[PDB]
Amino acid sequence: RLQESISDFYWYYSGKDVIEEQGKRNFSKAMSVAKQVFNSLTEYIQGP
Amino acid sequence: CGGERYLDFLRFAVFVNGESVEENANVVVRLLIRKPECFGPALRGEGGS
Amino acid sequence: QFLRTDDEVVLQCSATVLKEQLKLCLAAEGFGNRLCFLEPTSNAQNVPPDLAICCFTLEQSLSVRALQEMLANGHRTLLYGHAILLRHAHSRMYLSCLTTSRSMTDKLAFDVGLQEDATGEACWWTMHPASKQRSEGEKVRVGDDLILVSVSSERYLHLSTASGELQVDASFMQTLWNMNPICSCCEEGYVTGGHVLRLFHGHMDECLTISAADSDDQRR
Amino acid sequence: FMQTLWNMNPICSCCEEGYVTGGHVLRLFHGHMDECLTISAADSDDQRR
Amino acid sequence: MSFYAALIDLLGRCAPEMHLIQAGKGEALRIRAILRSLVPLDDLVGIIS
Repeated sequence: RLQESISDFYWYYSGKDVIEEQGKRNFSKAMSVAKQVFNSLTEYIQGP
Repeated sequence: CGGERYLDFLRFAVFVNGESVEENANVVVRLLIRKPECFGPALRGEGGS
Repeated sequence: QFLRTDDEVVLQCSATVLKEQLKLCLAAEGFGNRLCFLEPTSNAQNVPPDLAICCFTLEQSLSVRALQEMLANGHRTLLYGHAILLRHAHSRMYLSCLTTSRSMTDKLAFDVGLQEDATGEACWWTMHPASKQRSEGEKVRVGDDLILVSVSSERYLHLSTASGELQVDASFMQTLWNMNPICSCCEEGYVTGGHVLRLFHGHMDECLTISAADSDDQRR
Repeated sequence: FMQTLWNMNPICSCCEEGYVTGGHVLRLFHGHMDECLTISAADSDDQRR
Repeated sequence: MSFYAALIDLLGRCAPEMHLIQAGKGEALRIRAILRSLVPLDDLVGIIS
């Protein structure tokens, strides 16, 4: 669901040319969360 | 009698000062249409209008 | 297994009339009648249903956003909540919703019709799951039950029955539509059903045929 | 007073975990999350039919 | 009389927007088509009498 949200957010900015300051402050918030989720998924598999 | 009271509230959430704020207004019409029974059965129905 | 893009399919609805279930599909002829009607397919053992015009095909599938950003300017799998672009196979015209008046229901009927509408304003539908078992962002099981909503007008495609025969429009309530995988990406150089083709006989130049035109033999 | 010939009978033994066996008391969900089979409620003349 | 008069009052100010948006965009025109299709003008003009 989070992945469907970012891809969504991309279309809203597909037609623009520069991302305004408040278009990045929220954007970096979401991507930081996605990184933390990915870290967990590895630690259910590491140590086969 | 009951219907005239609920709707009076919605009038104050579509505009605030001289015909503005449409984001909540946009979702009102798209949500109100979903339930056709919201319209009085005298019109917007199957029998007659 | 699951629906994919570039697949040919047919719609299907089931509404009993004589206290027995009658299967009804959606089809239109194309050139000369922009409207659409229903074709009963309940007596296949005696009445041969016309499936030459019932075939549809799926060409595009996008999220609502993606659609709205495209409006200003491979092979995917369908998920509930996405949009869709139907396409009639034979006449090569896009299914849409018109702005005419008709049908007993009338009111907000807005009877269905297909003209050319490649331009994306009223030629798109979003599909939602029917019961609480399913949810958004889920893969579409073959043979599920769908509810279709117009992107532009925001009305369910309603099987509106009235005093007359059964008519289709988008006015008042839901209509349970069951999908049907007519076919998929077939293999090259192999005979498949539903093709139109000739029957040679012998070795080089001989073929099946019927009597010529302008005769009283009634082509028998 | 006297003997009585009793024949034994192995109803069951140490079954396997996580598998349905006969003679259990258990519920019947339907659908996906929250739905189950049931009968009519108490204090009614329907005789639970 | 109070009900239906108040309902159309709601769907007169729930209009898409002033012509600031309706003359330079294509999103708001979708809403205008919907609400205009529910109240025919022929009957509406005659009601003021």
